[PDB]
Amino acid sequence: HTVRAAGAVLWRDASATVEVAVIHRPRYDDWSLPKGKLDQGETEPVAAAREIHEETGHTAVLGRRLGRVTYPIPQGTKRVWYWAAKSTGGDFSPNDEVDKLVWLPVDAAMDQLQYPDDRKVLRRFVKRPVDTKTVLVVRHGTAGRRSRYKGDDRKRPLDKRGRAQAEALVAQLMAFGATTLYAADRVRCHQTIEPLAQELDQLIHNEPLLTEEAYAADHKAARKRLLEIAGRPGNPVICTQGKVIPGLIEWWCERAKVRPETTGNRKGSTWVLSLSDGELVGADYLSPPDEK
Ligand SMILES: Nc1nc2c([nH]c(=O)n2[C@H]2C[C@H](O)[C@@H](COP(=O)(O)OP(=O)(O)OP(=O)(O)O)O2)c(=O)[nH]1
Ligand SMILES: [Mg+2]
Repeated sequence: HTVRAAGAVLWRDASATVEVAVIHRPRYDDWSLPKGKLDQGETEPVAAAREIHEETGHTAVLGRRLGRVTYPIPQGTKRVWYWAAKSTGGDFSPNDEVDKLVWLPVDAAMDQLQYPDDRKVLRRFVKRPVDTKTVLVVRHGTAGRRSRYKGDDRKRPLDKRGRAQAEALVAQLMAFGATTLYAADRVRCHQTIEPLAQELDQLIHNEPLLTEEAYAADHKAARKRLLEIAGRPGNPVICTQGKVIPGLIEWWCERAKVRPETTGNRKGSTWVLSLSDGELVGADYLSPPDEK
């Protein structure tokens, strides 16, 4: 009864001079935003990136989440999550669903879009900056129980499910154009982004200030380190622990007056922090890749 989809406001810098992509589908003779249904096991961001490529022929990097829409379809209810997405390459070619694509300034695109829920999404897009950089704060994957581990608990490794979460995070974090890697000084934090390190061929920088013990004793040192990592070129992944993340996220959202639409703290979850000129403009919580 409820069909789950994901899509994007794909934009390009025409010089940044923002134009957004609007696609035409012969089946309905309509103009809309690229989007499609989630495949089995696929997360919303991974589906959004795939649909951009399938419907527009562009590669893109997702940025800020633009909320969700719900509308009735003959089958019941369509529910779609949307992202801002910056084109990074490729080109349009016609496909089974799409015969035309136009690139328009936002005011012209608003007039071209015929569905109310697409115009609501485009309004969300123009409300805040879209040429953003992204900090990806990841809680390490499942690693069994402290109680049932003999050895230094710092060496406690991911369990099978956690190793699978770590593999599933590669497509999720590459959808946001991850480029640099940071982990708290715990094996289970490093192992979570080990698969991404191999995909990027990139080293993980160890972070002694971002462990639970270090955070609990010196919040301020951890906040300063987060802002320093965030200031460096690239889109950093920071993998840390359950008693660290809520504190850091809540502190930054209060300071920037940013209200997260979703929240949680599960093992394997990701916070997508969107920055524009050093200011937080979005804080998007993504469930673990193996959970709804
Ligand atoms: N794309 C889109 N279609 C909408 C919106 N509002 C609305 O009533 N519709 C209509 C168009 C169709 O009559 C119907 C189903 O269209 P759809 O695009 O959601 O579904 P679909 O299965 O054809 O396509 P897709 O999810 O595979 O991309 O819903 C909207 O905001 N966007
Ligand atoms: Mg589609």
